[PDB]
Amino acid sequence: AKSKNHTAHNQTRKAHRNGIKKPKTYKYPSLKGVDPKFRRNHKHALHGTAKALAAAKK
Amino acid sequence: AEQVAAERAARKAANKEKRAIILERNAAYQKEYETAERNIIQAKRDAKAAGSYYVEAQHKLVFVVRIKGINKIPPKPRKVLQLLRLTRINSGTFVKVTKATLELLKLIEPYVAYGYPSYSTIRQLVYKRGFGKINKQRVPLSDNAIIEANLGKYGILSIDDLIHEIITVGPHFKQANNFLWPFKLSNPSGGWGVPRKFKHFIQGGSFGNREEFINKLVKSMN
Amino acid sequence: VLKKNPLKNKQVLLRLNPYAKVFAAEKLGSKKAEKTGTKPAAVFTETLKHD
Amino acid sequence: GIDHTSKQHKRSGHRTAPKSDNVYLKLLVKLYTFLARRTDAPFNKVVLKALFLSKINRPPVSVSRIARALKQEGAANKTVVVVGTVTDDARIFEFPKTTVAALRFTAGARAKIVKAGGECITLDQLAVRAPKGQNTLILRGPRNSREAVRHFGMGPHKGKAPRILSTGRKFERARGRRRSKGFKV
Amino acid sequence: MAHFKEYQVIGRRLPTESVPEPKLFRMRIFASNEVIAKSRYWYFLQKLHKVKKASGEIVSINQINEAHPTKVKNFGVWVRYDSRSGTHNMYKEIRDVSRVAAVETLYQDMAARHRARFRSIHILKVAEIEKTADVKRQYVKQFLTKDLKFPLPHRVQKSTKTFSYKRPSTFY
Amino acid sequence: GKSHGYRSRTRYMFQRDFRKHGAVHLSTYLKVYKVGDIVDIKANGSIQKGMPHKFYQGKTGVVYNVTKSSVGVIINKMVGNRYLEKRLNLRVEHIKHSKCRQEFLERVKANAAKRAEAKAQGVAVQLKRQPAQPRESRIVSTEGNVPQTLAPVPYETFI
Amino acid sequence: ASLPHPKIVKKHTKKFKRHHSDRYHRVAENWRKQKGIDSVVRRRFRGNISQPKIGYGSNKKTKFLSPSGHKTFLVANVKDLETLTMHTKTYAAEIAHNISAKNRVVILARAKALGIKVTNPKGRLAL
RNA sequence: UUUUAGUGGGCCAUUUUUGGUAAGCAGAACUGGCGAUGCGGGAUGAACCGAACGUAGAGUUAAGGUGCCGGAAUACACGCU
RNA sequence: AUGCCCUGACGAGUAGGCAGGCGUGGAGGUCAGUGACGAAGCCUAGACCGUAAGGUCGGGUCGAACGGCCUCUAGUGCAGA
Ligand SMILES: [Mg+2]
Ligand SMILES: [Mg+2]
Ligand SMILES: [Mg+2]
Ligand SMILES: [Mg+2]
Ligand SMILES: [Mg+2]
Ligand SMILES: [Mg+2]
Ligand SMILES: [Mg+2]
Ligand SMILES: [Mg+2]
Ligand SMILES: [Mg+2]
Ligand SMILES: [Mg+2]
Ligand SMILES: [Mg+2]
Ligand SMILES: [Mg+2]
Ligand SMILES: [Mg+2]
Ligand SMILES: [Mg+2]
Ligand SMILES: [Mg+2]
Ligand SMILES: [Mg+2]
Ligand SMILES: [Mg+2]
Ligand SMILES: [Mg+2]
Ligand SMILES: [Mg+2]
Ligand SMILES: [Mg+2]
Ligand SMILES: [Mg+2]
Ligand SMILES: [Mg+2]
Ligand SMILES: [Mg+2]
Ligand SMILES: [Mg+2]
Ligand SMILES: [Mg+2]
Ligand SMILES: [Mg+2]
Ligand SMILES: [Mg+2]
Ligand SMILES: [Mg+2]
Repeated sequence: AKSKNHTAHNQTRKAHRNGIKKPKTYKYPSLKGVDPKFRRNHKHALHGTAKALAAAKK
Repeated sequence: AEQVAAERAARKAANKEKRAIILERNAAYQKEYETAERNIIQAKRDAKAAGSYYVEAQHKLVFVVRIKGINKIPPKPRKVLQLLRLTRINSGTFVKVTKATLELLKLIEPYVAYGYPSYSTIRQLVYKRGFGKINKQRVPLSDNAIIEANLGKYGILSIDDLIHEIITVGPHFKQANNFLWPFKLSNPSGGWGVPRKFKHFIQGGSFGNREEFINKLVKSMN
Repeated sequence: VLKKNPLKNKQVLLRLNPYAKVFAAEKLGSKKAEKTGTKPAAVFTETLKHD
Repeated sequence: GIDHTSKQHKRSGHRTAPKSDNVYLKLLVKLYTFLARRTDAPFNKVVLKALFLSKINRPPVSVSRIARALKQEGAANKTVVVVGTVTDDARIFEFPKTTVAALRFTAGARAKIVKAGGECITLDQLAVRAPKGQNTLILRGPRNSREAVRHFGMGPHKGKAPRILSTGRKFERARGRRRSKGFKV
Repeated sequence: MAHFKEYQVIGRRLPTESVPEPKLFRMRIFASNEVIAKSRYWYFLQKLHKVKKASGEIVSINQINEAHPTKVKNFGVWVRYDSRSGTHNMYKEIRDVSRVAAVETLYQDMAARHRARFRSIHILKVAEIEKTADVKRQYVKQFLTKDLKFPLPHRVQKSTKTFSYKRPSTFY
Repeated sequence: GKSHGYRSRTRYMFQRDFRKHGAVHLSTYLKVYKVGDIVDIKANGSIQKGMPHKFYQGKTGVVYNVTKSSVGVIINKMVGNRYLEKRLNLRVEHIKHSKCRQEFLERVKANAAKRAEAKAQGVAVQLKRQPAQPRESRIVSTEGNVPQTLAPVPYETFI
Repeated sequence: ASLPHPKIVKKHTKKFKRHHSDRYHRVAENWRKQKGIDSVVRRRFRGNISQPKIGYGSNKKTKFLSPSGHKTFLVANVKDLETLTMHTKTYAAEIAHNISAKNRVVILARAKALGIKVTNPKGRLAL
């Protein structure tokens, strides 16, 4: 049969019945997507920071 | 030896200085409302004598009554009315006039009657229709002790303190105005005037700004 | 249990606002104003009655 | 009519009583409802809520989890409180003398506590000897280590353990799991 | 519009740092209340000047009364209005004891005779015709003859009773 | 049939801003982007590599990754009933700093500075911004400025 | 008699009869909610019957009370009557429908001896 | 966070629209409705106006009206026909 | 003490979800339950309780069994096919 193809009528009512959320950011994002050279050094630049912190407290 | 009577002597003492504080602060407000209106009246007389035109201070407070019901409202004025706590017809709220609120009023203009409330209408609305939001729970004001329990940290201790923070837009206007649960007004007692409400007041309806004629309308709704 | 209206019921008008007694005493709501004799400028009334 | 901004007649979404018809657990709820009402210590409000919790919301706390919380700095003499079941652990070979207040102790975890000179205490004995939660330490077991949480949020590029009955070759290690057979997840 | 009131409105076009003391425009406005008169102020100055209410300022609104409200005046009212198919200028003469009560008649007359609403009409000018024989219209020149008197035939008396007993008369 | 390609409907958007065709001026390549900087995405049509999709033209986001010629920018994209984090690899010639964040950061330095002489004396310096408050009293003089305007004008066709 | 009580207000004394129970014999007057999609009863068209809803519920002070001010308690024998010795101002005995005529004599004698209002002291009396 | 029902035929109105001479036409966009909804008004009507609904009492209104049906001025005023 | 009480707000609704209840046949317990001085059924513009599902009582007919409550169970509720 002939049918109504497409409409976006009533689509923003459903989009706001459950209240659109911004994506809930965090401190310390994932290092996926970073330049792998920078992440590789950052493993060591934070390992040695912990060694210089844990030995200095004890 | 449960020792009530010394505590009742202390409580009835402490109520007496508290009413003494309220009585002198109401006398302080009563003199300052009187000199303020006398100064504005004399300033106009002085400017007319000195060939000039006294231009009044622009109004810092409006009182917004929602005059339209619930159905068929577009999404943008619907959200502004909720943020002004006008969630049903004939609800009222005082609104401090800034540019951020002068543009809220222009969005909801065909749903509200607003205008500039006088001391008398502020006094009568808070006396007759004044309620507090206390554990949200809508408490009628009815006693000065339940204002000081909730607004004493801003130095508001009586009902006439609360009117004073509304008419003179004080530094704690926001806390005093959001304390007041929105005024649940009746329909106006001599009707509206105006055979059709939902045109502008300028063209002969009710909505929008009726600058000082809000006092006739709200006292009819009170 | 029952909200009584100040602006009726003088007892609740005095429970709130102890100055309500003093306002009614000195009558304070029908108080006179001093009679000052300011007159407007000539340019004010001429501009008022201008065509 | 009212331009409502919120769903009318909404329940809280929180248990206010246990679903269990355990007669003695209602007595403990009765004991701690009184305490949370009348003491103003926050321990009794947390404990009374945790009495309401369901069986997966009360995971067991091992005795090796009890012992590891007593390795905390200055917490050796606190009273461990588990609103739930305390289970054994033979993976730990030394257990400290301590006071543990739980609902239930398994017959091995009662053995490993009283052999080290400890005491296994019911929560009504805890409220007698610590009505404000004085010097107590609440321990909670791991909720998300359950075998059912693994299948939650199973989707593309999620790594979340498909709901399956059969394990090994021929069972979901093919098209959709390797770049050779079709595509990868 | 129970009775129109004449106002003077004075507006300014807000002072800038380049221009302090701007030039103070004044209109004479026939309106019901001051809300409409200020609205009629900005509507008319927006046809004359680069100013609007968002960039302007009302510095005085004063109600102008009629100086001699108990003297019969011949007025000449200049009016521009929009019809259904164009804009027309118009001159009409109203004999009345007030300016604001001639403007009542004019808004009544233009609605009755030209179907022109309040929103269609601009009052160009009300002036009192000072001297007789400068009165142009004949419908008002009627009432300016020496020793004018007229009867009122066919008097119909209102009744408060639904029934009469007399078969009444219309003498007067 | 229907066409839904990558640069579809981008006829005027990727265009080159009349009398400013040609090479990219060198201040674009000398700008310095750090992680956390807030950047406006505007595609330069004369550079076809590293070019953002048409959805992101005019969007503003935060730098998260820095490579040789490209910043990694995070944009929030409304997808259905929620926003999803979009991570874009754009070369630095489609990218400029958001001038609002330079205006913010000076106000942070200003509010730090204004609170310093609030600590010398006179606490609660009232450093929050306020909207356009209503005007105060005026007294408008008339000396040399007597109020005058005439009436509305009549109807003339003036062709 | 009974305790003091407020005036008993019923809010709807009329029976809630089923739609079209007056019209077909197969439809009983026992209330059934019209679940039809077209139903002018269900859609609350003006002119139609009232439907039971919780706003009609009785005030809880006077709920379950007879007009005599008592809650009816159904009593089978003398022992069941004697659970009402202390509550003679709140409860009235109703002798059950299946009690013998000779057993109804013995119940009414004790309820007179105890001061209990029996709301049906006339079933199976030879008069 | 888990789990699950129904739905996946739509239709109308304002505004901006494509096609069509036009359509109670075929297709889009945004919103508000109807479907799923009674109540007061438009005589009558899914969609318009007003307003959304526990059971009652009192007051005041909306939109619409106030010769009579029909509650409410054969009101007041200026004209026009 | 899923009681007693104080306070505030709210109440539209198809498909649909859930909760609290009403009723039926049979089962475990109990009321040392009712019953040939009349069980059950049935009729009753007689009465009472419950918003309701329903429950209760009186009268007439009748003649052998049948209820309340705490639970278990299902071939468990009809206006339509
Ligand atoms: Mg479809
Ligand atoms: Mg009246
Ligand atoms: Mg294309
Ligand atoms: Mg009834
Ligand atoms: Mg009924
Ligand atoms: Mg039935
Ligand atoms: Mg239908
Ligand atoms: Mg489908
Ligand atoms: Mg279908
Ligand atoms: Mg076309
Ligand atoms: Mg329907
Ligand atoms: Mg209507
Ligand atoms: Mg209708
Ligand atoms: Mg019609
Ligand atoms: Mg009609
Ligand atoms: Mg009542
Ligand atoms: Mg009539
Ligand atoms: Mg409902
Ligand atoms: Mg129920
Ligand atoms: Mg059974
Ligand atoms: Mg027997
Ligand atoms: Mg029988
Ligand atoms: Mg019958
Ligand atoms: Mg037989
Ligand atoms: Mg069956
Ligand atoms: Mg049925
Ligand atoms: Mg049948
Ligand atoms: Mg059916």
